[PDB]
Amino acid sequence: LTPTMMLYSGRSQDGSHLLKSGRYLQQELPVRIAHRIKGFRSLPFIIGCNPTILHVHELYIRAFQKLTDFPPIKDQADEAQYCQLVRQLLDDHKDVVTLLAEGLRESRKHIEDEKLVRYFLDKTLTSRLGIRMLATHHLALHEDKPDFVGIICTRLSPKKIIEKWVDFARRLCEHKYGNAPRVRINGHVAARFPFIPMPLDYILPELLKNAMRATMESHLDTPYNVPDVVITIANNDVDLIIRISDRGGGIAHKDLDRVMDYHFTTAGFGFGLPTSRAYAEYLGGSLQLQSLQGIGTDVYLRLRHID
Amino acid sequence: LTPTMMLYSGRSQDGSHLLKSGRYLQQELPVRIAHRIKGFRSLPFIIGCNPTILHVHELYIRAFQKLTDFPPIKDQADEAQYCQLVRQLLDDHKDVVTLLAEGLRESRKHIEDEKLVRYFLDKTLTSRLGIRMLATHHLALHEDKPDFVGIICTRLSPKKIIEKWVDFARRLCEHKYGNAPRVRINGHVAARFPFIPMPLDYILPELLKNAMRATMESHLDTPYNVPDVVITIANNDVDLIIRISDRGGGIAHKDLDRVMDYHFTTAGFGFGLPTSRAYAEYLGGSLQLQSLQGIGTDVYLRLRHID
Ligand SMILES: Nc1ncnc2c1ncn2[C@@H]1O[C@H](COP(=O)(O)OP(=O)(O)NP(=O)(O)O)[C@@H](O)[C@H]1O
Ligand SMILES: Nc1ncnc2c1ncn2[C@@H]1O[C@H](COP(=O)(O)OP(=O)(O)NP(=O)(O)O)[C@@H](O)[C@H]1O
Ligand SMILES: O=C(O)[C@@H](Cl)Cc1ccccc1
Ligand SMILES: O=C(O)[C@@H](Cl)Cc1ccccc1
Ligand SMILES: [K+]
Ligand SMILES: [K+]
Ligand SMILES: [Mg+2]
Ligand SMILES: [Mg+2]
Repeated sequence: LTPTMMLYSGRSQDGSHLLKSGRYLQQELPVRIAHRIKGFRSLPFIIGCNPTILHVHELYIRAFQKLTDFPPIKDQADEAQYCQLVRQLLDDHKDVVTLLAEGLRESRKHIEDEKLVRYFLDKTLTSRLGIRMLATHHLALHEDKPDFVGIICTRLSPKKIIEKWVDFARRLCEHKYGNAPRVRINGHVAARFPFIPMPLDYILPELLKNAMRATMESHLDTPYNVPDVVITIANNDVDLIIRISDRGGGIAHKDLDRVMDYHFTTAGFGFGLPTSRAYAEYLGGSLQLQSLQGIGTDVYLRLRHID
Repeated sequence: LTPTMMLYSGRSQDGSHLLKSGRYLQQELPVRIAHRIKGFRSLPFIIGCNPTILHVHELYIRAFQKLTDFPPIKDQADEAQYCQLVRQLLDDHKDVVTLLAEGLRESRKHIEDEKLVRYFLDKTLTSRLGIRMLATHHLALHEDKPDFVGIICTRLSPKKIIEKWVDFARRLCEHKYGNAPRVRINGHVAARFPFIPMPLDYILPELLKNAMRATMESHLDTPYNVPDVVITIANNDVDLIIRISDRGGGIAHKDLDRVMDYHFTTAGFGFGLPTSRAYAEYLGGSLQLQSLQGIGTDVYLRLRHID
């Protein structure tokens, strides 16, 4: 399970579990989308009038209409068509973070309660993650993948998923700078346990891109020889901790109280850190920074295990 | 300068700076000791009645009496005798932390506001540190040491002072376990800057003893081969950061919210962490912990530079 939301682990050769899951989504999705729409309705007028914000507001209204127009699921044929709707919505909404980032960029500067936008984005993006997790889990229940129950991996290796995003981040970095730091991984490198990959897929590349950028920009004279990024995995009975340590110079004292703000960037829209922290906390984890100004930064991602 | 307190850097071949410093102490010390006595008077009755607490309470009353009985300093002869008094008090009060630790151990368990004892100890021990710093600075103004203005070092090497306490902590550890982790020091190893050693002399051995203990107790099967403790020095224009990282297994989740409490220990009286944090914060710095349960702990000491 996740916040106020359960990921069904059920199984059935008759397929009765798919119907129960689908009926659950049918009950749950319209209510959560309605909460998002209320979020839009309460946005400060001048922000809500932004055409890009209006577009996203309308997307959610359409989603609500489609979800509520769909008849109650009674058989596999109904459930099958519901999945088509769910797939369409997942796709129609895939650029929502980007659209909100852009819609909010300028319009936020008007109102003076800066807490409002942070609150709306935390609430909106985490609810969205939860919705996409539930929806994707349902679809995945149809899949035949070993080591997976829906989107839940029954034996996830933290080292493997980290290496996947390391390779991705390294490619982006090389394309921009001509090279990328090597990454070393230490600690509980052989750990395997049940876990939902999706949050890691969102968070890890954000933290890795940050570490690599900082490392390259502080070693412009020696791009062919930069300090490794060092990742430590700690696996205990309560949580999984992933520490990502770089020698990229640290986060400056003058920037320290701003790096967690949406739209703050020293370079994207400056979303990597605030979104990653909102997601971690939404799931009962946390994201903490330790800056060693002049040396580097340690970032600690903590995510709870599955009970 | 330090909190509401200035360490005089003055100089004079006539020695007029010693008189000005001494008169400053004469003004300042009785007032601060009076505040400590008020602290004792406000302690919960049942704690204040403890014979060891009463003994310390009386020590401070005697100090106040001696300080206020001393006539106004007018010449070098007066100043010279005042230093004798200051030396006597520094010596008479050298075991105060220990006496308070013991006096408070049981008696604190009676009252239910646990915040009270923490507050009294933070306030009492930091004020005491400040007093001992001011007093020792004054005495040291008579000394002829190169690279020192009183207790202020004009070119302190963080690496050197760390190595001094490493050797000390390693000896204690070897005596208890038969071996000690090696310590590596990296980062700004060649840094030198004006700094007051005294807080580092209090804090560093406390953090090093913790790291070494944890390392030895988690490697009982291989005491002859344990993970190094790794210390990173970061020196910037705002602060000095010293990170002490061990592979001693971490601080358990169940203990995490208690390790900063006076008297909490899994083994002294459990004072190393709460005192070290109070001292750091008293000076405008901080002490932060990052636990990787199952792996180790990172401890970050931050102390502000001298303006
Ligand atoms: N490991 C790091 N070292 C140094 N600076 C960092 C580090 N991580 C983040 N920062 C700084 O923190 C700022 C904000 O980070 P972030 O929220 O991820 O947005 P961004 O990287 O600038 N753009 P985005 O692609 O949206 O994530 C960065 O722009 C940097 O100035
Ligand atoms: N680096 C560490 N790794 C694991 N546990 C630690 C570490 N540092 C502190 N602790 C734990 O934190 C507790 C409290 O620390 P502390 O305040 O320094 O008191 P103490 O070491 O037990 N006794 P004292 O000699 O008075 O300092 C310890 O007893 C340990 O259980
Ligand atoms: O904004 C999104 O990505 C989500 Cl909330 C769109 C969606 C709604 C309902 C079901 C699946 C996806
Ligand atoms: O408790 C202490 O160590 C200090 Cl406050 C005693 C003292 C008082 C005054 C001057 C010097 C030392
Ligand atoms: K940001
Ligand atoms: K303690
Ligand atoms: Mg980023
Ligand atoms: Mg200790």
